[PDB]
Amino acid sequence: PGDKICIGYHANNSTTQVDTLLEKNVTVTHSVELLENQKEKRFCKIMNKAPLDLKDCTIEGWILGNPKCDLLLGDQSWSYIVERPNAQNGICYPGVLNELEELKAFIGSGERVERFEMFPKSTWAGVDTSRGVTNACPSYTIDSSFYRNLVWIVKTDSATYPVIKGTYNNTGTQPILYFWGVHHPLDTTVQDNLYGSGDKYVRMGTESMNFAKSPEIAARPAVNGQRSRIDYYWSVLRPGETLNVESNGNLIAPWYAYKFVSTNKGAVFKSDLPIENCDATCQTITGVLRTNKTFQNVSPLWIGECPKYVKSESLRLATGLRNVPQIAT
Amino acid sequence: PGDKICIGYHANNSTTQVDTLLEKNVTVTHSVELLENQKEKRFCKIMNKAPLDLKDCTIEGWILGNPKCDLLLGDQSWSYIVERPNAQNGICYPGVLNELEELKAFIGSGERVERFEMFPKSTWAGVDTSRGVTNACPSYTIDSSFYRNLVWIVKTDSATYPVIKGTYNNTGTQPILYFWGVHHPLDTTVQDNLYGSGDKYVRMGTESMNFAKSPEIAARPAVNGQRSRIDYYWSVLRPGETLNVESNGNLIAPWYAYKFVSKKGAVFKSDLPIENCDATCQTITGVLRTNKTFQNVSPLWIGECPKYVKSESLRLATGLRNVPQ
Amino acid sequence: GDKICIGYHANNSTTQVDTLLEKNVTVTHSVELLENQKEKRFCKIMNKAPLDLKDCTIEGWILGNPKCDLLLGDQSWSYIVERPNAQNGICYPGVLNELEELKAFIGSGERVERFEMFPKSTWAGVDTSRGVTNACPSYTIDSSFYRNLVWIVKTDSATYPVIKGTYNNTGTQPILYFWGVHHPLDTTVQDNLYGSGDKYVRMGTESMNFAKSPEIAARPAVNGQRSRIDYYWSVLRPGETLNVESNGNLIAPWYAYKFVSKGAVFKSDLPIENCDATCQTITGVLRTNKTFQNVSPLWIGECPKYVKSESLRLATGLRNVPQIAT
Amino acid sequence: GIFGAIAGFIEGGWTGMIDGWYGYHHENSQGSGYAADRESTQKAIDGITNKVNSIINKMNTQFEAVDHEFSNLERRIGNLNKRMEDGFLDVWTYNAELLVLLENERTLDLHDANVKNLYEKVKSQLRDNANDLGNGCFEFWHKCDNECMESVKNGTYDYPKYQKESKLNRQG
Amino acid sequence: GIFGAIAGFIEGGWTGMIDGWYGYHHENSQGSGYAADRESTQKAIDGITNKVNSIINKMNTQFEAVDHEFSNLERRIGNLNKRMEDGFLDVWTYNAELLVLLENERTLDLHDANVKNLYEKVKSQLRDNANDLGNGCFEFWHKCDNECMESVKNGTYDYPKYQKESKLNRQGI
Amino acid sequence: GIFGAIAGFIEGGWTGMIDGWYGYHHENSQGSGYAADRESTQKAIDGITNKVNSIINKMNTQFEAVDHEFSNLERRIGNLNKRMEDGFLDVWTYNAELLVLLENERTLDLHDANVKNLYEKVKSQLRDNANDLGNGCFEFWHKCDNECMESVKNGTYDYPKYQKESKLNRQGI
Ligand SMILES: CC(=O)N[C@@H]1[C@@H](O[C@@H]2O[C@H](CO)[C@H](O)[C@H](O[C@]3(C(=O)O)C[C@H](O)[C@@H](NC(C)=O)[C@H]([C@H](O)[C@H](O)CO)O3)[C@H]2O)[C@H](O)[C@@H](CO)O[C@H]1O
Ligand SMILES: *[C@@H]1O[C@H](CO)[C@@H](O)[C@H](O)[C@H]1NC(C)=O
Ligand SMILES: *[C@@H]1O[C@H](CO)[C@@H](O)[C@H](O)[C@H]1NC(C)=O
Ligand SMILES: *[C@@H]1O[C@H](CO)[C@@H](O)[C@H](O)[C@H]1NC(C)=O
Ligand SMILES: *[C@@H]1O[C@H](CO)[C@@H](O)[C@H](O)[C@H]1NC(C)=O
Ligand SMILES: *[C@@H]1O[C@H](CO)[C@@H](O)[C@H](O)[C@H]1NC(C)=O
Ligand SMILES: *[C@@H]1O[C@H](CO)[C@@H](O)[C@H](O)[C@H]1NC(C)=O
Repeated sequence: PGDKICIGYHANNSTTQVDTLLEKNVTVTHSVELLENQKEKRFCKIMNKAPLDLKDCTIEGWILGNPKCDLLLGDQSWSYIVERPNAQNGICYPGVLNELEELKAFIGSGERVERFEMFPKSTWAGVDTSRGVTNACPSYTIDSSFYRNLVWIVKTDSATYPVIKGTYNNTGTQPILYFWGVHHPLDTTVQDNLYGSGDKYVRMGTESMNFAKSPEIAARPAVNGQRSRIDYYWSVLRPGETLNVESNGNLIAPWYAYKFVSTNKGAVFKSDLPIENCDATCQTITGVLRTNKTFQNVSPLWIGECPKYVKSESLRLATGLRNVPQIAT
Repeated sequence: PGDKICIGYHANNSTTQVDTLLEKNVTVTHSVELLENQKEKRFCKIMNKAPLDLKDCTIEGWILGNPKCDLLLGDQSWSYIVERPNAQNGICYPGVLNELEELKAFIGSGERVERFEMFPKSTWAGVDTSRGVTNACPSYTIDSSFYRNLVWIVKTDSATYPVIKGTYNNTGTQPILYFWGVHHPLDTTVQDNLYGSGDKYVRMGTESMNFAKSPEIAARPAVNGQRSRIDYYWSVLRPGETLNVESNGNLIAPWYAYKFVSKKGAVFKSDLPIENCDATCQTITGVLRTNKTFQNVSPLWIGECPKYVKSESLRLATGLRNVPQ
Repeated sequence: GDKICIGYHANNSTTQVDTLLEKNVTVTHSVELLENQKEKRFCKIMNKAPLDLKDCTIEGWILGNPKCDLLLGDQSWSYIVERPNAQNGICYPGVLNELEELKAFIGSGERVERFEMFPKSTWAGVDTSRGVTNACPSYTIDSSFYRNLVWIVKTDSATYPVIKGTYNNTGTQPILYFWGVHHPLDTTVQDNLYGSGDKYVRMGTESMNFAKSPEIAARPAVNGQRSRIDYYWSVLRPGETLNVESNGNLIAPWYAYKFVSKGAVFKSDLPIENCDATCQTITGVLRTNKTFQNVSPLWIGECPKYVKSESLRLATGLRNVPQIAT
Repeated sequence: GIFGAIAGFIEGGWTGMIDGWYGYHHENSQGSGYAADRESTQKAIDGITNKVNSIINKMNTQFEAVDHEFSNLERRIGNLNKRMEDGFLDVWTYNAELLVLLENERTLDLHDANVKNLYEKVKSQLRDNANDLGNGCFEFWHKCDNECMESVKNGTYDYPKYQKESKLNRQG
Repeated sequence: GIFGAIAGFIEGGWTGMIDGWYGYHHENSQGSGYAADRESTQKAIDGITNKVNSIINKMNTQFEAVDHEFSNLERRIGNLNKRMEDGFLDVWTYNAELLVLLENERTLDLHDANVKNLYEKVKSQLRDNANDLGNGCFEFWHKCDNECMESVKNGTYDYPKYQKESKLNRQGI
Repeated sequence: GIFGAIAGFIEGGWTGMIDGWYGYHHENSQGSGYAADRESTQKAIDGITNKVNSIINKMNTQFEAVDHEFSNLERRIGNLNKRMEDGFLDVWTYNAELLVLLENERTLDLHDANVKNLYEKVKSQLRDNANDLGNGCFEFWHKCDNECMESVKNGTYDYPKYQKESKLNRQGI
């Protein structure tokens, strides 16, 4: 009949929906999804630095120098660490690595290590070095071996274990991570055989640290065919500090140690996911995110720059309007 | 003169009020209160399961086997624990239960224990086992007794106290919670009397645990007539783990121990009664029976409870502003 | 014809707010809720001055370093100020055990009264006056010791006998006290100062047990010492009793503190001036009525909420669209 | 009120209208009464209901306070625990209380918008056949039957059918 | 503007109207001026003040951080304490920042809604007795008294009283 | 919808109008077609975009969870870590989810207001020169060619110019 002008709004083919406080499942013409739920199930280089693959070895296994862990021996630099859920090679001679959790925390933080001989075997006088071996700690080539960073010191043929002393002065600019031990025989028999007779001790100290232990002798349930135990210990020798070592007997001495470079967050992932020649900006413990989104489905645990973690399945914001296309029929 | 049609809105006898960002005390026709401020002042069953009432015994008294605390001595099943605040029967022979707070947290987890004899008295050779009783641990029936779960081992009438030894191997599927002690005499006289002469040690070991301790003789202030002390200890023997025990004196030995079965655990310290009621949500200050989504009663609870908030009221308007004529 | 028009207020304001929809929006009226300003000084809170440790650290103060004599005796504070560069701490090298826990206990206090717990005559048969060391000079003496401890040594003739002491806490206030164990570098120094043979330090209360013996060995020289002392602290509860027993190597408690329990300990360079505050942050006083602040999360008194925001300006007025005049 | 109808140009509500949130009052030779708009009332009930359930649903999680014990060498982590639990307590208290203040402001406005849109829906049917008084009411320029009133509410009101009669009386 | 009035179909504000947020500009043979609608200026002020006070009140708690030190064997609890404090700090910054953006958006809408509703209150009183110019202005078709100005404002404008003068003018034109 | 336009007195959208959120449909002897109103669409796009960016901005911190290990004398602090991290996870999930529900309700209201504002603008230009057909549609009481159509869309429609023609046609019907 007559000229029309009408006011109205865009519709479209979109079938994407959003919720509001008042209504669910509203189809809108335009929206943006703010939450990411896709990942690549792998470990990539962060800041172009490859992570450290422990492989069969555990963290204990790695830094004490389990003989089977020679693949890892010496210098390492990493953006993060990956320890496999079923690594076999850890502490092979049964005992406690004391303050272990606090050690795992320290290593995570945790950029690079340089291996080096801290106390040469000759440091200790009047004692036998060459007999510190066990069948509880084979290498892949000898049935009886021992940690590459410790010395199991035995009394010599004369049935006296002299007092031994060792000094190391840290003139470097880097903290040094180092390890030592105290042996606890199942027998007084084995005690007499391996070391002297009479009360034994292991004392150590620095400008800020003191340590004193004596052997606690007792028969214990067999582990790796050993009813005896070793107490392992760790510490960090700050720049400009000096270590003094002194033992009557039962010392498992430091031999090799680590110059330790701090970082600069750091992480330790327990996981069986593959490690590959790839780069990432965001690495979760269950995968790489490669995304623009603001929120992440995948994991609360990550190193690098990740979206914020939430339990949501979806976080889609309406940008367009309610979509009311015409029924075409 | 002309007919009229008018548009308008409901009103009603409501005097219920809500607050908004722009205005306080707005009477509204219909509203919903989201916060629950009422409780039943008692402890009820939770999942059709009663709680354990310690009554006169502290948690220490109960699991060490304080002579006054049997009658709690059987097995136990619980949905949560009630320790009465003034309970008087705990550590009877003075000393420290090491890692007490961490032991309270482990017991709090778990729903049930089965008491069993871990080491028969026959375990230790060459040594007396019938004489380890004190006047600091009376039962109700006798003046000198001791913890039912431990044996205070003492020298044989004919000296000396030899190396005693014992092992136990956990073949079950459940963890074992067990206790032991080291006696610390006030004198070398008491030390020589009960134990030999000589350096005394108490050593224990498993696949993953190492213990070693020696007596520390000195006189502490008198507590329950005792200037000596006992250091008590606890641990957990995992399924498949063997415990080795070796001492040549001053051992207060493990006698009975607990098969321990591990949700949300709760140890309530309260004085409220335990009635024969059932409940969905239990808080430390009483039962909440409610559909509301917030509660102002307590942050400590077991079961399914509303979120705790400091608010006095959380009333949402659903209807509209009430302005009746 | 006659006009009637509907409209809205405008003014000369150039103050802007932000909006979910729009960023730099000029409005007629508004309230800033955040405070970014601070007086860079410490003041009294609740009309109570703070305690300035000056050249001394918390350890030096409370163990009684001789160079810390100015702070000796009773003290009432609203908070504590430890200067970062302070050099008077533990003068005779060793570990103060559970140190962080001590620093937190002391921070939760407001007052201490210093008092002799164990008179030197408590320990019979031993020398209580030979002190004394060059690792702990006072300002006037080259060889002194902690004012709250006695380094006990054997009498001119041998030997060091069993020594014993008891203190009963009759009072209503907890007592904070200290002791130590000497760890010589040599068996020689051990033999010279104490007897021969196995030595111990043992102490107990109704609720606490302690036992330690000398760990003899040479450690790196620190203030001229290759020996060490292990320092310890504890708190004797009201009604509790302390027994002490040793045959050698005891650094004995001498003087202790009756202790009266927010609390804070500020490590800072800021001057302490004669003024009053309702709010004190570690970087300054807030004199304000604002709701939020961005100065510091660390404070004492009544402070606004700390947030990382630059500005939190709330629009109260409408959007400002004033008539353009040329 | 913010859309200006409730406690606005419709100065008061109706105790008499019982069956609905929003409604019509009519006067005529046959009588006078109240009647709820069934569709917009239900549409509001559905919305408000969904809002209340969304809020309840979002508020489902609880923070677990525990009351573990701490020894006298654990003042720091004991204090850490307490500050932690009081921190979460403070945040959820803020969230619930502010949400309620905000949501209540908005729910009142929804009701206001709904009343307003009913008025304009009627006004738009009626056109010049009726006179819009100040207060949400319309005085007809013709005789409005009970059929006629019911058609006004239905949305099926016949404007041309009454145009002539209305023009006249509007002229008279 | 969301309701369309402020910086909308009413293009600008009035520096001349200084005793209120919203109001009227009249011109008549007896003069002209700018006068505020008091009732709706006042209600907006009570409302907005309440909003600022409710926000201040709800924001009245503080999370408190601590000076506690940690040893070199307490790296895990020390880091626990840091992540917690950063956590409550981020949560509260967020709450404050977001709330301010959201409330500013809604405060400006409220002002817009109040102008819009004043404009409608007048448009419905006058009907065809006045002519809508643009920009929120009406030109009467009849002589309008100061008293007539007040009757439009106070809401008691008498439409029939001027319906004939107005209609004679309306289309004598 | 709340402003009553979208899916309200205007029943459906236009798949045909492809260059804008809000638009006109016209029909004249010259032709028929769809045209977006550019000014209001562009304003809405800027506003929606600022809002998305604000939300992204304010959400751009993260709580830090950690891989730290705990020993079996550390049940209490291990659980403290667990309850801490879950605690922040719950608070952030709550914020993102509640925010998206609220902003989604408001963003739809915004679109619904612009449509309504666009319709009120046109309605008030046309006055009685056009007849309301119902679904946001106006039928002119006069010939309206393309220039006159553009005129309405631009905000410069000349009601006097056509008021005689419209009145005469109105009487006829
Ligand atoms: C052979 C056997 O089964 N008998 C056990 C007795 O011997 C222990 O048995 C194992 C086999 O599991 C080894 O033969 C142990 O010998 C070593 C070892 O561990 O390899 C031999 C080392 O050269 C020796 N090294 C040093 C530096 O001393 C080492 C250590 O001394 C011990 O590990 C410390 O205990 O032992 C052998 O000790 C065992 O004597 C008896 C008690 O358990 O039980 C027998 O079953
Ligand atoms: C949304 O609606 C669809 C049907 O419209 C339904 O299957 C789904 O459960 C609803 N909830 C979601 C996933 O938003
Ligand atoms: C209001 O209404 C409810 C139900 O109609 C009724 O129970 C109550 O008695 C009434 N209030 C008064 C005035 O008592
Ligand atoms: C523990 O029990 C198992 C099963 O009988 C046995 O193989 C093991 O040897 C026991 N522990 C030891 C080493 O005595
Ligand atoms: C350690 O080496 C540094 C550098 O020469 C020296 O000053 C210091 O005296 C040495 N310390 C010891 C204890 O030998
Ligand atoms: C709708 O209106 C007609 C009058 O036009 C009336 O007769 C009929 O009953 C009404 N239908 C309903 C269901 O409201
Ligand atoms: C409202 O306006 C009329 C006309 O000027 C005036 O007579 C009357 O007094 C006014 N009422 C008031 C001030 O409320």
